[PDB]
Amino acid sequence: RPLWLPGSTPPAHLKGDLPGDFGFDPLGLGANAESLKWFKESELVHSRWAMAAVAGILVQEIVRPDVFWYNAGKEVESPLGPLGLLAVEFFLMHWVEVRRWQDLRKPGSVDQDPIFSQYKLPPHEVGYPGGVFAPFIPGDLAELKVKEIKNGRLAMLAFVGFVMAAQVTGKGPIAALQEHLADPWGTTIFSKAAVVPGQAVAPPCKIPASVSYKGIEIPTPCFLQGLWP
Amino acid sequence: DRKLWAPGVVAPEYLKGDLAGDYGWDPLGLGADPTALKWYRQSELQHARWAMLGVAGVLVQEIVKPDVYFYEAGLPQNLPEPFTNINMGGLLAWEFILMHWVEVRRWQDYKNFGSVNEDPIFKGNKVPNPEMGYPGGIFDPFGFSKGNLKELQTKEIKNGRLAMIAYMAFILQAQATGKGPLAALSAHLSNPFGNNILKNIGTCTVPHSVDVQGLTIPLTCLWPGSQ
Amino acid sequence: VRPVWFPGNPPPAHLDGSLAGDYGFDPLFLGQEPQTLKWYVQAELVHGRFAMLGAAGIILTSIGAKVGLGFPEWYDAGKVVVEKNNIDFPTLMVIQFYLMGWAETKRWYDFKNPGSQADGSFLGFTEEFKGLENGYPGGRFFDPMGLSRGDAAKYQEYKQKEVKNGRLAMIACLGFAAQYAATGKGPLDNLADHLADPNHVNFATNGVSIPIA
Ligand code: CHL
Ligand code: CHL
Ligand code: CLA
Ligand SMILES: CC1=C[C@H](O)CC(C)(C)[C@H]1/C=C/C(C)=C/C=C/C(C)=C/C=C/C=C(C)/C=C/C=C(C)/C=C/C1=C(C)C[C@H](O)CC1(C)C
Ligand SMILES: CC1=C[C@H](O)CC(C)(C)[C@H]1/C=C/C(C)=C/C=C/C(C)=C/C=C/C=C(C)/C=C/C=C(C)/C=C/C1=C(C)C[C@H](O)CC1(C)C
Ligand SMILES: CC1=C[C@H](O)CC(C)(C)[C@H]1/C=C/C(C)=C/C=C/C(C)=C/C=C/C=C(C)/C=C/C=C(C)/C=C/C1=C(C)C[C@H](O)CC1(C)C
Ligand SMILES: CCCCCCCCCCCCO[C@@H]1O[C@H](CO)[C@@H](O[C@H]2O[C@H](CO)[C@@H](O)[C@H](O)[C@H]2O)[C@H](O)[C@H]1O
Ligand SMILES: CCCCCCCCCCCCCCCC(=O)O
Repeated sequence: RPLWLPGSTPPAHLKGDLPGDFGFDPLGLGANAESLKWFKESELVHSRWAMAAVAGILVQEIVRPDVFWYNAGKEVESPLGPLGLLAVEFFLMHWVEVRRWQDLRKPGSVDQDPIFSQYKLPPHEVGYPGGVFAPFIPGDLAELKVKEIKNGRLAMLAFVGFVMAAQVTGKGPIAALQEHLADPWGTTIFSKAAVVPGQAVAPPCKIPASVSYKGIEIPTPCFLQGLWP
Repeated sequence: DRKLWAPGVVAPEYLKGDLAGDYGWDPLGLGADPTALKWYRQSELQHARWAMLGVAGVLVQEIVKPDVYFYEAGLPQNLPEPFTNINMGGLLAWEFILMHWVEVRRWQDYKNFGSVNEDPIFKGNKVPNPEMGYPGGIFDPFGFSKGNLKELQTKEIKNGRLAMIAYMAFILQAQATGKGPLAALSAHLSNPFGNNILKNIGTCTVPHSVDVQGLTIPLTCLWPGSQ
Repeated sequence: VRPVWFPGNPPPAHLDGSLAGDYGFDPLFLGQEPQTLKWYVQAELVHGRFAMLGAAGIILTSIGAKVGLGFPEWYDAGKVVVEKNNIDFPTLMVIQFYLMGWAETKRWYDFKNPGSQADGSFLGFTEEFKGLENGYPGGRFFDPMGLSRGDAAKYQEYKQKEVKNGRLAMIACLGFAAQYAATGKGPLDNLADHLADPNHVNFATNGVSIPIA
């Protein structure tokens, strides 16, 4: 079985049953069965949210270059005021999140449509609703379960890159790649920061500290700026 | 049996003559633990091969460019074109990434011998790795292992140990004199009694710090000498 | 056999290497009586865990002060928070004794009567307050990720790291007080001064630690 460190022995709890199992659990966070059952769903949810966000941020930059994703919340203007938009989001997510959660707490107890009795998801697994949520499957499901986790772990690490790049460069994903491609030797973080016993040098936060939005002033801090290289 | 580091000394029981360059020399008994001896032998191989490349670099560079001082070649302003004043940070980026791969590969071979003896990409490409620290194959492109490997391992460790002492001579001579290893010899031969450690020692000719592209790197000599 | 604090000296009898961080150190035999030893075990863990949070709090806020982020020095934070935020000191202190009082008294009676806080008396919660071991109250509230209920060997190793890191933090907090008292500056200001001049800027030249110096 391919492993994260060739030649290494995987944790005893990491046999190889779960998709994406490359024997990586150095801290032993998944040695408890009931804990592993939660973290597995959490990894899937994080993966799918990140994959859509990384796709959306890149597309938004191409279709709407003038708008920096980090500044979108304040810039995007709609007739449905911030509160009206949030109310709708809150109720819709409360329902879907509770429905998905109850599946994890009692599998098979939330596969039935609550308005139409004729529609019920077939018996399935937590994290893999299927049924109406899976109209087409282009290939072996097991193989795609590996593709989903691998493309998700990469996206989750990309978003974090988009965030730190935004705070260190003030630019969207593409605008950074171009800066780096213009001068790779002088655009890497090593060429932007340096700590030695004598002194410490860190790139400045390029994100305004506060934003003014509909007369509120929203706090907008950089992430662990004090611990920045 | 074999020759030892001194006349009358009894070799440690753990040093029986298996490893090349075994003069039964372990005054501080650091090889008594088998696990430690294995790691220390790898460490000794690493320090030997790196030091032999270092002695050869300082000497070759000194002959080709006698105007460039080895102790201060790392300064980017002294980098050869087109690398002069190149972003040192960007340069360290390449070294960290490349070295980290090769060093973790070699490391995993220590943790599990013969566990990383295959190309992780182009499967089928494999190094023989007869002994730990001796990969061979692509690493031995001329086939010199297919002979008296043990006698060649002796020449390697012996030349390496001598090069490790020499390199530290170059460093200390550079710190006390301010010149490279062939320039120091010339100064000695120029006036052996006039120029020697008796007078050279007592002075650190190295600044306290240098500004590299905006960063102050603190510098120290190996002894409290006038700095 | 087990490494001891003073190599060559036999470990005390009341110390059999069973407890985490057992290096046979009890020169004044203060833990000779067992029940007393159990109490001191929870005491060292509670002192140590607070010191670890303390040390990590001072180090981060000290870094933020070293850089230009406007974080007050640890010895000045108490006044800054109350002043800038117009917080009433008496209210905050009494609220703390209310919350800590509840948590401490429940931990106290668990020590006096192990498992006695899992009867459901507290909002019907039972298993989250039973306690795994003295000074180790696992469950789903205090050990939310199950590290104690998965891989017994990993649990033992984690206990060793916790006690050693807690004893280091307890030593570090005594250092933060002694250094402030002797120098009047912050901890990362002291580290910068030493790093700048390690042979001329240390305790021997502070004019306080060695009076005859
Ligand atoms: C009759 C006297 C009586 C006395 C003196 C005590 C004393 C105590 N009880 Mg006890 N109880 C008493 C009766 C009863 N208890 C309980 C049930 C419990 C339980 C289940 C527990 C205790 C616990 C405790 C201890 C809590 C320790 C602490 O610091 O708390 C102070 C902590 C506080 C949080 C203070 C409470 C709030 C404060 C008075 C201010 C309130 C502010 C609010 C904002 C109010 C706002 C209201 C508005 C918004 C509507 C304590 C020594 C606890 C303990 O340690 O057990 C080992 C515990 O777990 N008691 C019942 C019902 C069975 C009782 C009577 O019927
Ligand atoms: C591999 C061996 C190697 C050796 C023996 C030397 C030796 C030398 N370099 Mg050199 N270098 C070496 C590699 C490299 N150098 C440079 C870049 C430079 C520059 C730019 C300069 C030197 C300088 C010097 C000289 C003075 C340095 C001194 O006194 O140290 C001072 C040493 C220290 C303060 C501490 C360094 C050791 C540290 C323990 C190393 C390990 C730390 C880790 C990398 C990570 C630490 C972070 C952790 C906590 C996460 C000296 C002759 C200086 C010079 O020429 O002065 C005239 C100088 O300015 N070197 C690069 C980057 C391409 C190297 C890459 O491998
Ligand atoms: C978590 C995913 C996510 C989030 C939070 C956002 C958020 C945002 N996007 Mg965006 N986007 C995404 C994914 C996402 N996008 C993806 C995957 C794509 C590629 C198709 C795009 C392509 C895109 C473009 C081209 C643009 C935005 C724009 C915007 C901003 C304002 C436009 C808007 O939302 O008005 C309201 C949005 C709607 C009315 C559409 C309703 C939602 C559809 C119709 C239903 C789909 C539901 C779906 C099945 C649920 C699963 C998704 C999953 C993430 C949970 C806003 C901050 C605009 C912008 O940048 O403004 C400056 C803009 O130009 N996005
Ligand atoms: C055996 C034992 C045991 C018993 O028990 C006892 C006792 C005695 C303790 C012991 C002993 C020990 C010893 C002797 C050791 C030695 C060491 C050394 C000297 C090393 C070096 C080592 C050395 C080394 C590595 C070296 C390295 C080097 C290099 C890389 C190079 C570099 C460079 C060059 C090219 C040039 C330029 O311009 C600069 C630079 C960049 C700088
Ligand atoms: C064992 C033994 C045995 C034998 O028999 C005898 C003898 C020897 C006697 C013994 C003992 C010894 C010792 C050494 C002890 C020690 C102790 C300590 C040091 C503690 C600390 C301890 C310490 C600790 C807790 C700490 C804590 C801390 C905290 C909470 C916090 C703080 C802070 C912060 C964050 C920040 C802001 O600013 C505020 C404050 C508030 C300021
Ligand atoms: C229980 C639980 C359960 C679930 O399941 C999972 C989880 C969540 C994971 C868990 C949790 C955990 C935690 C919370 C941890 C924390 C820790 C810490 C804070 C530590 C510190 C720790 C800390 C420490 C050691 C400290 C250290 C310190 C030191 C040495 C110091 C040093 C120094 C001094 C003195 C002075 C100067 O001037 C400066 C310096 C140089 C700075
Ligand atoms: C048990 C665990 C904790 C043990 C250690 C606790 C140490 C507490 C140290 C407090 C030292 C300062 O003591 C406290 O200082 C603040 C400083 O504003 C005072 O605070 C006073 O003014 C401020 C406004 O400026 C307001 O909170 C209020 O008007 C009043 O309380 C308190 O009246 C005083 O009691
Ligand atoms: C600043 C102080 C405000 C008052 C805070 C009081 C909080 C209640 C503390 C009561 C603890 C009683 C514990 C029971 C006695 C015992 O365990 O032996």
